[PDB]
Amino acid sequence: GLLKALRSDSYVELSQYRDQHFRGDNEEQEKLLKKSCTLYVGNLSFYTTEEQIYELFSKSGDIKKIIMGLDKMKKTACGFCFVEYYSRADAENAMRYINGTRLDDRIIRTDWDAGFKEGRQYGRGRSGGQVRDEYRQDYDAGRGGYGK
Amino acid sequence: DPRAIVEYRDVDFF
Amino acid sequence: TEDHLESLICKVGEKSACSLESNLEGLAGVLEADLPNYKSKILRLLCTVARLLPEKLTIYTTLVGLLNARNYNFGGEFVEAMIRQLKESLKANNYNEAVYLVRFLSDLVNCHVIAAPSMVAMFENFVSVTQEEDVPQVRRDWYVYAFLSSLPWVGKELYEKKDAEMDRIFANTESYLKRRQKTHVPMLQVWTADKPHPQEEYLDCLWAQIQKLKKDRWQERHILRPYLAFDSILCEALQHNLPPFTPPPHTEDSVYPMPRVIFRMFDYTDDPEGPVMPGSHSVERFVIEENLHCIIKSHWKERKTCAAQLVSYPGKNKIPLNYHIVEVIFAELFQLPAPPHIDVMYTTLLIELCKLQPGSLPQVLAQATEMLYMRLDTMNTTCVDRFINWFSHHLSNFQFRWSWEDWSDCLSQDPESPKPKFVREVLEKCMRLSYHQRILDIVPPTFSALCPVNPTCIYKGHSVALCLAVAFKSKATNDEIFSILKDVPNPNPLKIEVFVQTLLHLAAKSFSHSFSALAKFHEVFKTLAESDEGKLHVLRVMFEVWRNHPQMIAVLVDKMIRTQIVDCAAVANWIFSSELSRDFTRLFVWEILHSTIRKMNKHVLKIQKELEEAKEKLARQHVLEEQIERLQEKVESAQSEQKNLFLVIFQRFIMILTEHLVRCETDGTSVLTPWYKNCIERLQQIFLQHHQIIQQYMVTLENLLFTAELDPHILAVFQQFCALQA
Ligand SMILES: CN1CN([C@@H]2O[C@H](COP(=O)(O)OP(=O)(O)OP(=O)(O)O)[C@@H](O)[C@H]2O)c2nc(N)[nH]c(=O)c21
Repeated sequence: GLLKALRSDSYVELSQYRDQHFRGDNEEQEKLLKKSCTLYVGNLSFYTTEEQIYELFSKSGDIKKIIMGLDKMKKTACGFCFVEYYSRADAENAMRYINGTRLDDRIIRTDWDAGFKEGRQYGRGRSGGQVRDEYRQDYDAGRGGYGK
Repeated sequence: DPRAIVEYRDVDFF
Repeated sequence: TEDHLESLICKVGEKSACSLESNLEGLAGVLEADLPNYKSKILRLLCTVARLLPEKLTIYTTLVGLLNARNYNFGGEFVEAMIRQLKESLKANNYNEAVYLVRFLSDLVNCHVIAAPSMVAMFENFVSVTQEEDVPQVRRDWYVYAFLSSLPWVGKELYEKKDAEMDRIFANTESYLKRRQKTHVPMLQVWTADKPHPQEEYLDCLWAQIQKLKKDRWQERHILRPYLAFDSILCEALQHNLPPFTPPPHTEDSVYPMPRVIFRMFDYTDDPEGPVMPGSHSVERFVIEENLHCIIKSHWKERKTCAAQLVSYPGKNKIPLNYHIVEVIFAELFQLPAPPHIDVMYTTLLIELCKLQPGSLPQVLAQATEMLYMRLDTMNTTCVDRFINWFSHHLSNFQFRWSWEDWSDCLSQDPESPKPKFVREVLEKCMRLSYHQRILDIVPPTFSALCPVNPTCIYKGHSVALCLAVAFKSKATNDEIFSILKDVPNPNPLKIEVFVQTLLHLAAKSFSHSFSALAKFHEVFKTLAESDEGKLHVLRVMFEVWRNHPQMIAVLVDKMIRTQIVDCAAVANWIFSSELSRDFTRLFVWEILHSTIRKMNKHVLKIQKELEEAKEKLARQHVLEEQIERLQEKVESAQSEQKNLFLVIFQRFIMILTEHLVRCETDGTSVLTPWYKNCIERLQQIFLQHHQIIQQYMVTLENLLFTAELDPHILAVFQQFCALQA
């Protein structure tokens, strides 16, 4: 048979994050997350181009679709994106080996997504950008500057 | 970073 | 207690407060207590660790030794279970797992569980596979390999009990290894040069190692043997006889491992300060590298765990572990045909290793990188691509910090040569992960000759292009754009030229804009390029627009194939055409070819699985049977399209390679130019990347393409490919 210790695949397990605008139950969301080929990619620079995202995330497999993360008002890059693969296995490999490495000198984080819909590309922060950029105290040149 | 924050304004058969 | 049993058996051998001897003693006791009503579980769990954890071999053979001593009948049922599992694994073509089971049975002789004459009888039957006729070399190779690779563990114990019988095995083995074919070796070597290290054929090398072990009275200095500590208990333990073993015979369902070539970049002189590195022809070096490979195989998915296990590798004597780790990693990354795991894993594992040993590992890594660069001149092109991709991606994780001036010798050499071409492509790859200006900064001003160009659009029926420009800007429909293309003079290749140039120029801002353009005016593209020569011209124009931005070419060609603007055959011809003649040695060409080939191969696979998902739906239920007749037709049309894509590619290789070889003997020039090295090895690459698919085309390839009429330079590549499963 197999050993549970070797089957261990901690980089592919689900994060604590869930989507609030998701029309559905939590157990209905988890069921989509476990079959998804689609990744949220956090902590990008606003200067990070699709050229760069495509080059890096291509290393785990052939990319179906990159959907850049946009400011709701400005439609400028506000520091995240989505990456869709054709197979689960290729998305799993991104989560295993690209998650927690550098893209444009920033440690980027990946997460399973339940699936892109229209509206999800836009930052849900009050001032248009990501929610993460409104609270924060720190300075961060790639993320705009100070908070808001 | 000496470059601009890019503005993104606006089916597989084989 | 079933969940408890598994974790107890798994945890022994790992980090512990107590010693290893204490834990085995304790576990052997706990397992004997559970024998009354969990004998079935424990037999199966110990068979599983024997098969899946060969890196911890001697820990578990010892554990079985202690259980055999307390309970003879358990040891009997275990050796039975292992023989069942061995035959199970061989029947299923899991020859790589089978070796681990054979080595486990071997080392169980050292624990006084299996009688030494039984293993000599089994190994008699293994080596007798070299006598069988009308069977492939790779079958014989494996049966020898399973024998030879068991000897570091059991070679002493067998030679002392039955040296007469063993000398016959070594005579039969030695005679076989003399008469083996070596046609494959030039295809699998990372470096053709044999200085500073010959890249040896894997059975030749193991032989040399087993000879030196025999010459040193079967004394080896690395393998931890916990059983030696329990010598009192294991002497008195009663042995078992393996049944006589008939090796499952060859069928045309049988699939054996491909031959290998031992990667080699270090000897002891690369680390004079640290412990002395065991030599190429020592069984110490074999057992170290084997276990390190097995650790990666067990933990490849957990990069941080994988690093920890490598760094904490135990041995009887001290070894320069950082050098062995870096070597074993590059041995996998550069393995031919393919690495055992996805390429990018190795980049990350090396980073996690730098994190875990920050005082020493980065220095060893940088030294190795230097040595790889210095030996580029004979490095296979397939491996050079992996080196470029690894190194560029590594640098991108450490702020592109590198002592570039260490490689100044490339600036005075011919730009086509391996070293400056390595540096150009690395910097091109760095730019893609970064941006143009950042790469200009991080290199010395002497290196900005080798830097890539700025990735910009080249925009060019003068009045017709001005009309289309207005129509796109004004949010026009497909009908209107098609209507505007009526007014174009024919020398129709100029309709495509003015359409493609204008649409790509106006969508040149990003990949998403260019992808939105192809989707919006999809119907105009399909009409303009339904002709085969119409497809070829869309690619020719699209190149002339984006020849400064290789990445954009690649992602466009991809979208054009996916939406059927062009087909794989068009892209294949386009790559070997004269428009890409200047850029033929550059990497992006072959990225596009291989990406194209992959889309084709996946298309076949998807149609093939829709077929078996329909046939399995028929079997469960016992109109649907007529859907199966349709899918078998789609498979055959898809497989036909696939075959033709390879036949196109091979034809074009044979043509341009022949065209070079004829002009070289006519003009009296050197054959082995930089351009030829690329081309012959890119042909070789096609075979390596897709050997299992290309095996389906043997009859067509022997009769019509790779025939005796060809220059033996070109035919060698095909005979090499033959050798992988022959
Ligand atoms: C942090 N995010 C953000 N995000 C998605 O990115 C878009 C907007 O980002 P956001 O403004 O951070 O949204 P929100 O999730 O409400 O913020 P947060 O939960 O961090 O307070 C939405 O589609 C949101 O669901 C995410 N999607 C997944 N799958 N995982 C994640 O961790 C995150």
